[PDB]
Amino acid sequence: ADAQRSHYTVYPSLPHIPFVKLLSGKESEVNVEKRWELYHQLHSHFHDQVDHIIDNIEADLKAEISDLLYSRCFNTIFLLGSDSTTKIELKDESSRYNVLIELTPKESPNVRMMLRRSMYKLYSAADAEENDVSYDLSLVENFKRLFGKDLAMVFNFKDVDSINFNTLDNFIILLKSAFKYDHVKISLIFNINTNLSNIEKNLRQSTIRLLKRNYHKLDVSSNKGFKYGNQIFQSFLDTVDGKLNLSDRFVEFILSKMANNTNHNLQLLTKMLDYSLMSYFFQNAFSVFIDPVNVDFLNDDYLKILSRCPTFMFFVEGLIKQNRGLEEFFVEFLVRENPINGHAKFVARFLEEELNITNFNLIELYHNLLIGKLDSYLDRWSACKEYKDRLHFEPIDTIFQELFTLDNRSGLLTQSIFPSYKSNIEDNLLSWEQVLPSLSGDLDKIMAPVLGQLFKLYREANMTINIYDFYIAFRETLPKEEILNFIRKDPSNTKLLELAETPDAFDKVALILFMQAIFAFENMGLIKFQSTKSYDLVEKCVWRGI
Amino acid sequence: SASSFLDTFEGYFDQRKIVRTNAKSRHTMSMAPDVTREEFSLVSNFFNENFQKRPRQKLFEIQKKMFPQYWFELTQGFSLLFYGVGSKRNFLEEFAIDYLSPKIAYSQLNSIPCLILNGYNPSCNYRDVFKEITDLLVPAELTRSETKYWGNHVILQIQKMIDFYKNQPLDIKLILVVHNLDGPSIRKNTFQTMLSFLSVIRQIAIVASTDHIYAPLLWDNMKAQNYNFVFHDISNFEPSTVESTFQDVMK
Amino acid sequence: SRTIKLWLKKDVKNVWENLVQLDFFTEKSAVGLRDNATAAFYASNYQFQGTMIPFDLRSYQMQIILQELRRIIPKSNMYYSWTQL
DNA sequence: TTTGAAAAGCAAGCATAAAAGATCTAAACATAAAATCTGTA
DNA sequence: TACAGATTTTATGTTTAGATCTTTTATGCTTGCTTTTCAAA
Repeated sequence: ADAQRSHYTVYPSLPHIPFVKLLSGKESEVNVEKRWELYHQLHSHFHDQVDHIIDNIEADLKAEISDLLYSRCFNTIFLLGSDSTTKIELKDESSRYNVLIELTPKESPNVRMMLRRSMYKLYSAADAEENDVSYDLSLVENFKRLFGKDLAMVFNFKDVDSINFNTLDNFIILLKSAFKYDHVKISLIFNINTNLSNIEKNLRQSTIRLLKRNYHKLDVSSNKGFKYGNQIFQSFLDTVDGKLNLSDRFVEFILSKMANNTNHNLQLLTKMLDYSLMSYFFQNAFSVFIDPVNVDFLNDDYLKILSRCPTFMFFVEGLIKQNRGLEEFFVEFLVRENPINGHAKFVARFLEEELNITNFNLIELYHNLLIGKLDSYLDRWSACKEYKDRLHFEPIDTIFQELFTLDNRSGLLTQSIFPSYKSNIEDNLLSWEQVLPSLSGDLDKIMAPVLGQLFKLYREANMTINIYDFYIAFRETLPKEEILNFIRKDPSNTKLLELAETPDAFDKVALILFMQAIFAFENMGLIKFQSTKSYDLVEKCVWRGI
Repeated sequence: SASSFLDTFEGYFDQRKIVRTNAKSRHTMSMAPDVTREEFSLVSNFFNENFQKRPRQKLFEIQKKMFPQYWFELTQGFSLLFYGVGSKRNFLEEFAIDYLSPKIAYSQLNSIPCLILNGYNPSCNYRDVFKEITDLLVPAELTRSETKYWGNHVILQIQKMIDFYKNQPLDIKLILVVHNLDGPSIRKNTFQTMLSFLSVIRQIAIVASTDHIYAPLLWDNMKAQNYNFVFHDISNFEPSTVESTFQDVMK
Repeated sequence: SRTIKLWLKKDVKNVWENLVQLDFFTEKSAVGLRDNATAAFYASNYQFQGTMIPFDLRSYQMQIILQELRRIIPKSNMYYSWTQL
């Protein structure tokens, strides 16, 4: 059986886009096709820019590392906030050989393995450029005799906050012995993810005094100075400029989620931007009108949906206070620029170039421009006081702009990318009628699913539960006569009828249904058995809403 | 419980009170009825195949209308992680075999092969899983320089696969259906590192399921970035007949 | 109260490491040097719990007790009165 | 405003779970000389 | 047939992942005793 194997491969027998028909299934398939094609143009125009930005990130990181690296002690570099995913390349300079030795905490169980791996890497690189050796530090001693060149080792310690600091301290003290060989120079790179002070107290004071003789700090987080996330957000602004607009709720959600992630919030930002674009091009039937070629394909369904617009609602209510024409109005009034993105780019390049204000985030600037508080964002620097009237902007609440918007009100972004996983499990357990429809019809209405009843009795019990008392409490809610009527409603199965004929049938059925749910609860992680060979009491591990 | 709160940290602190020794009951299973294995199995399958089968079938017909959205999420590089109350075994097989592999195979013109891991099995082993992955995908063998010094050959091979498949066209070649990504042998760190690094590759589709309430504790920022999950609650109150036989039930 | 510079806790760490290196304190229940190379190799592939906690919580034991300290510290020393309890 | 009394907290004792690690083995990873296969000349 | 070269067999060394068992220390239940705030007079 395939259900009992560890793994198996299936080559299933077979006998064109994932977009479905909107407009209650009265949309045409050609509009589905151009929805797909418009989504792909927007996605490609975003991700080409994102790829260029990422390549620029690694390029300037390599340049800054090499500048700090080449311009009787170690040359120590602390890369603060580093995920250790940077490819360090050394120069090719004659009469000296430069080796990069990368060491991970998995590759560092003790000092002996650290030295053996480093010396194998040293000998492998030096043999690969231009007789066996012992993989210890004497190869560093005899390097000029065996290869005719001076030696520059750069040690890149990947993920320093995971390494054993006693082993690392002993390895650095061991590497100190190479200082007397006159042809060797050693650089150390520590990829720190917490703080320098944490790795200060985990090392010996003499090791700190050794490292202090020549050291530099280089801070490269994912949003060091916000400069790289601003580029990604601006490329997303340019790919939807004049085409889609951002609500303040969506930008607020973006800022809230980037505040909750430290090292990898650039990819998280790209992830929610692409998921919002996916949700729009999967949801909105009006996205074909993103392209101004498709405006002649209007229908009565389109005009019926677009009439329920609150901005158009207020516009026609103001008109009455003060179809063909509606069609011409809808054609004419979607042309304009919506200049919030151009003004945001102008304010960004004015603050970055002229005033030399560089520690700003474009996302909160765009949020304040969306809510009309750009002065209330700008007055935190006390340098653009003379230009507050210069950079003043107020948004124009254009009509049917919510038919082309990226907005977070349904919680689809919350449910898909950052769900309340444990709370959703507990809510589905406690309130199962929001899961199972309300359509053996007598039993399905009078008795709950066993997992939900077990969770209802679980929630209102103590920290320690006696499972016999728990099983009696579960048994008192079940109906006896309806269960016995349901178990006898299968006349083909005679063992069921024979067990239903016994006077202790309901206790056995209740115990079977109780034990299946108890093992389900144990597998899910809700309950914990106390002892291995007692199995008489349980502890609750899980409380709802915490 | 003789308590004032049930939910939140208030309920956590209020329900963990020091119960006295005299208040504790002494009831055991000795006053419980004795059942055999066969009547347990008989009542089990009868209740699984007749209690609320019609609402479960209606709800399963409701969740099948989300299959094009799942396919659309898989074409953009997201990995599907399905969670909920009840078994998701039949759902994952039916979506990944009856729907996803023929749609992907027709969309890029045999069907796409589907490798199914059973993480509810304690004997699910990452080396044999990578052996079948190597058999299906035929990657280039590591050179002597790439083997490092007693390095893990599986992880180094997958890193070679990652910087090989970055240049290939974005065509899905393998579907990886992981049942119970939180099961006893798959939840270990080496297996999770292996599967997140396989989730990096655009040309592999990842469909996974979890059962534990604490399953997002398995993934840090590196693993959540590499996995790139879209989460979907598909709670159905399915009985989990297949996964229950890998534990000793009657004890 | 009856003037010595009171050294801060960040400076006493160097003194503490010097005292550990000079075999005045030993880590609690530490085996030390193994009898043979096989046990030493087995110990070199295991990470001890003392080396993964911060240094200010590591448990130590004395190689010289307070009574010995009272025996060999001179009477003219101004910390002599605290070797008594 | 009191009452008092049942819940909460303290503490000695003791069985028991569990942390730490000593000792060891399987398995992945790695090398190598002699024998044996293998495709040609 | 002979033979150079490639692969297999036999044989051993290196390193990591994990199991088992012991010893010492945390911890959870028992039981008796003291303090304390909360639902009625």
